[PDB]
Amino acid sequence: ERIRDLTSVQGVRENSLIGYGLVVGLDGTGDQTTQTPFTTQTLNNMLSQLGITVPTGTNMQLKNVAAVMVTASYPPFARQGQTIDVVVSSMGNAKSLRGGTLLMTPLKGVDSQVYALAQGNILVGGVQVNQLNGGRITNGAIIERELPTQFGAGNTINLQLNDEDFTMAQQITDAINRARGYGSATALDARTVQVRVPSGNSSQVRFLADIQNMEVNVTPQDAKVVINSRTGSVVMNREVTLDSCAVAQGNLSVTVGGSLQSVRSSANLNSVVRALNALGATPMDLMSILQSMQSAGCLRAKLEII
Amino acid sequence: ERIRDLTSVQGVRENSLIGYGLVVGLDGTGDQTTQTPFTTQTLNNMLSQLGITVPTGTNMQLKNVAAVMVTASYPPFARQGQTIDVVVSSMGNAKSLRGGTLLMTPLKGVDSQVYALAQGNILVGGVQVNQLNGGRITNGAIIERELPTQFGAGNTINLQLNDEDFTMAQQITDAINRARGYGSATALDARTVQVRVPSGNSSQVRFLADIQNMEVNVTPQDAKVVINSRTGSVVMNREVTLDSCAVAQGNLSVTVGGSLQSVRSSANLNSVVRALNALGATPMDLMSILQSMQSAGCLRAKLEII
Amino acid sequence: ERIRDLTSVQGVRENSLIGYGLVVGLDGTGDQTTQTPFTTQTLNNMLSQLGITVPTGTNMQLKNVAAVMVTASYPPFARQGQTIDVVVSSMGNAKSLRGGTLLMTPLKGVDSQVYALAQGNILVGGVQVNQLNGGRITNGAIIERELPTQFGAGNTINLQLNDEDFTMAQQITDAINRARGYGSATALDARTVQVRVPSGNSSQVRFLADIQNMEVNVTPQDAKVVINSRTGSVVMNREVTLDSCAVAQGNLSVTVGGSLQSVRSSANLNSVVRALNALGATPMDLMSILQSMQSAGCLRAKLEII
Amino acid sequence: ERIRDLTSVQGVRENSLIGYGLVVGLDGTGDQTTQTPFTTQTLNNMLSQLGITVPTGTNMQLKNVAAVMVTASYPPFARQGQTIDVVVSSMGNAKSLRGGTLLMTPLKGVDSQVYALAQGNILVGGVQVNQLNGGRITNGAIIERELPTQFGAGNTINLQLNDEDFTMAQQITDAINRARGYGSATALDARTVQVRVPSGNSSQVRFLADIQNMEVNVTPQDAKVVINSRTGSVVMNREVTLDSCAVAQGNLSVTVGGSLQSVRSSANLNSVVRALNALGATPMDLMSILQSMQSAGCLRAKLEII
Repeated sequence: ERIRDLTSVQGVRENSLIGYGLVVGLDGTGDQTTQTPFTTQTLNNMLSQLGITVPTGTNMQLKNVAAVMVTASYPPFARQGQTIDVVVSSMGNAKSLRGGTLLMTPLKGVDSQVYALAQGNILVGGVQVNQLNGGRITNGAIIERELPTQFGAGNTINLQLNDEDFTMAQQITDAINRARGYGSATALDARTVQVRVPSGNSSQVRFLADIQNMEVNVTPQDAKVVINSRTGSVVMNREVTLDSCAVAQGNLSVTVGGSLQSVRSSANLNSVVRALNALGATPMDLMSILQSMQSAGCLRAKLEII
Repeated sequence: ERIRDLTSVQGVRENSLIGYGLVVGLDGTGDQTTQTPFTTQTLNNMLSQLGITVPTGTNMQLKNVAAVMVTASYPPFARQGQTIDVVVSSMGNAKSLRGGTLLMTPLKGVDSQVYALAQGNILVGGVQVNQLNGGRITNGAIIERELPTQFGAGNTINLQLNDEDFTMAQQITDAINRARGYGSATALDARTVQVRVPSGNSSQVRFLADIQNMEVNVTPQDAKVVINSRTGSVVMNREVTLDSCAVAQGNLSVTVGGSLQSVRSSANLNSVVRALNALGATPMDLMSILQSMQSAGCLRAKLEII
Repeated sequence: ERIRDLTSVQGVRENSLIGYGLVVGLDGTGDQTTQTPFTTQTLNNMLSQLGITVPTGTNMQLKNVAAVMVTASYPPFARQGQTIDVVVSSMGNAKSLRGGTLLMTPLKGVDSQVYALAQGNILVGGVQVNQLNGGRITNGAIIERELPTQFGAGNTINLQLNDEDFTMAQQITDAINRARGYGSATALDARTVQVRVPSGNSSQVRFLADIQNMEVNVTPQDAKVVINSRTGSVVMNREVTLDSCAVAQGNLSVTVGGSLQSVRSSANLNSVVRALNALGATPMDLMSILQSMQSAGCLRAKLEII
Repeated sequence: ERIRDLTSVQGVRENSLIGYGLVVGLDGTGDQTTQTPFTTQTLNNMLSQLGITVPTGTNMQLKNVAAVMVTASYPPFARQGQTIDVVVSSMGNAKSLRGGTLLMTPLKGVDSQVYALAQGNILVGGVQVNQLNGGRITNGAIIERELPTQFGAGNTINLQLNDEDFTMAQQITDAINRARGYGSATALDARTVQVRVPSGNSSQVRFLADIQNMEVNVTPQDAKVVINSRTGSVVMNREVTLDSCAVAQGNLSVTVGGSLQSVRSSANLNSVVRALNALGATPMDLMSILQSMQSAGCLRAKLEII
């Protein structure tokens, strides 16, 4: 696996942008403004900013405008000329956003500063039906401000691991130590590896580029079972080991001569799958069987309800 | 890939224009002015600007006029004689904009200055039905003001990368360094490359023209999976690697002998596709299976809900 | 079994994050705001933070917004640039969260400090139906604060065992003592093993990485039976031993010549399963039979109602 | 039988944790808050702790939240980083807890101190129907405080027997005396055995580990019959002896020539079963027959109504 596939850089981080705006067009299917006054209020605010002053007492029963919230994603090292994608989601009573247009929404971050301006056409999908109050605009926001970053300062860069592991951190440190000279990398914990980098933006970029594509062997992570129980999904890891036991579950019986099937000890994932398949059960029954076994041991893994 | 296909220029940036206007004609299907007084108010304002003063107390039940918002796109280095396309979207209660005409809308930017004037005929499309409250006018706006730009000043131009990558930035810098002499380009971060350019508009334009068409080999970007879950779409990258595991999902069973299918370790995208296809599942089930696996590792990629 | 599969590290611990937020989009199926005023109140608070001040007296009957609680999981040694998964669960009257979007929720820990900010798109599953008021966002929260940790201090690390056992702790201590020199590890109790580690983050990480993958033979844990009685599941351990007895249960009779079946003494799990299967009973009857036997001895194991 | 299978250690004891919390999601099927005001009150308390102050006069008719009680199990020698399973049970009017999520419940012991914090996803089972107002979370609570224990102090450890017996205590003491030197173990009563242990945590752990796996022959415990009479179960011990008698029960007659069957003297459990089976009776009749015989002697065992 490449280093980039399991590790992020300390200075490279993403930021979240939010904003409020209006979507026009829509072929009807807009907000019922009698229940969403803020749509009309913000439309009037925009019109006043453009040069039209609507009288205070007005019906304002328009159905081609929907008030929406836009979520963006400030990319690392973003420049002013860059364009980023945005997600537009209806707020009030809008039935659909099929062919609407966003109107210059100023996107704001955690520090309440306008970082981008979003405007574009919504794309939504055409029984599993599509979500038609939520759309995406590709390159629908233009950045206006730059985050001051500390990349290229000092001489230590923290490669931050995903899915923390002392062994994986040691493997990454050793791989970098073989590639470069002695003392190039040093593991700080199960998640961070400090690499000594020369001063200067260019040389740091070159070193990170060389490091990122580098291949590292992945040690066996952990015996882990994932039970969702909300989407009816069960996933078992490669290192999951199963211990000999006996399981009895409602309405289940041996094929053949009754209930209380036996489960054999199995050190391989294929053997674990075969043993759990001999115990004929649906995934819904499988979750209960797995939890009951884990309560008694009998399952050499940790199961997480996800 | 050409440099232009993955990189923008620092001085070359796009601006967003907005405006409010009226669309006339429409074969009925206009605004219900009893619920949208601003349509009548702005029509009266336009008539007064033309020389007709409507009395204050009037019925104003006209159905051939629709109040619309126009969105434009100020192109880089735009001149006064240029014409740009605009998007016209209904505001109030208009049923359609099939054959309407826009009436000299002054388009405004973020700094509230009129940059273009938009006037033209709307084009809209003729069960998947077309959006007939949203249209486009080709060359429907004429520019009137020029943005002061800093292009051609100094001696450093920032080639700004899309889809930030330290390796891609290093590749671009190295390619430019091979093409030109030493020190021509220098990577500043994962997204910016500073190229040293001679003074003068003509020589900067020549250098950028020569650089833009240049071919650069694209390194493997990243193992990444995209799940939309709103349009029912799943996309997997070329570098997505799949680790051996066992997956159980509701109503799914081995073809053949029951639930809890096995997924083999696979380092190739074709092998990943084959392994996930042996697990017979619809895309809706595939999203849940992929998320559950990623929770347990078992999927050597990062998945983003888009 | 690997040491990592049955032991956690003292400094490596997980923390729980909580937060409150809003989900927008949803294709209707949102909160009935007449019964959940806090949804509208917090939406108004967010709008005021963005720059829109809704009047106090408003209908606020919007059905595209659902108030939700987000639960996160602060990983050990977490860095600021890291992203973690979150679980979004509806609070009020929301019918579904099929295609919603979370809006910058500040996640808080036990000490009431904001540790992460959560924003992303909800994924929910497509008779066993899926839970559609509960979803998960993968990498849907970005960390903002770092827990001060004491890892890499002192010279003693406590390997903490899961499923406490004096014999297992002694086995782990002995295995480490064979691998390293004398006095490297010392068992403190049935659950803790103190390993002497050299000073420094790098060397502690290296020692823990070497120790974690190490194989240790697992002694027979304990004779234990698990009865759930809520999911209808019975699990029996490998060490469960069965003593000779006679059992009579309602509507059960010998196959063949009446009630009061006999159960033979059996020192093997397979023989125990055969003896309990000769007594033809469903798991529901099996729980009562097992509890009744345990009341009389006759069952060389402890049974837990789980 | 291993010593661990019939004996607990004096210092090793379990503690019970309790807590109150909320479960969110649930696909409706939550509390009817008009009859359970405490659900809304505690939700408002949590929101205030998060930063949202609901007005005092509110409808609060939300059906996605259920007030629950969580029961945990503080394991012996528990550390701060450990995770333990919890049981979540509905309190008010909740119809189900199918896919809910627990929200940071502080678990409390007998001394009213917070010992763990519980948060996670509930797992419940999918005519014998499952209990869907009661679920379990695996590793759903993280410990925060450590019980001060006296293990490793003094030089005497009390092996405490389950199912008290003077003969079993003597057998355990003799077995330890053969394994170690003279005076190693001394029986104090029918339930306690004092073993002399050297000072120090490490040596006490080693001695207990060596002792725990040791095999000891189990003497015949006692002639005992268990009648449940609530689940219709009758269990008879291995030492149950039956004396010659005559029994008459309603609607029962000799197969063949009428009522008042004879029961032969029988010193073996198989012979006892045969004698009671010749008397053709259902378990319900068997309980009455056994109690009536025991009133007259005729049954060389003690019967307990369980």
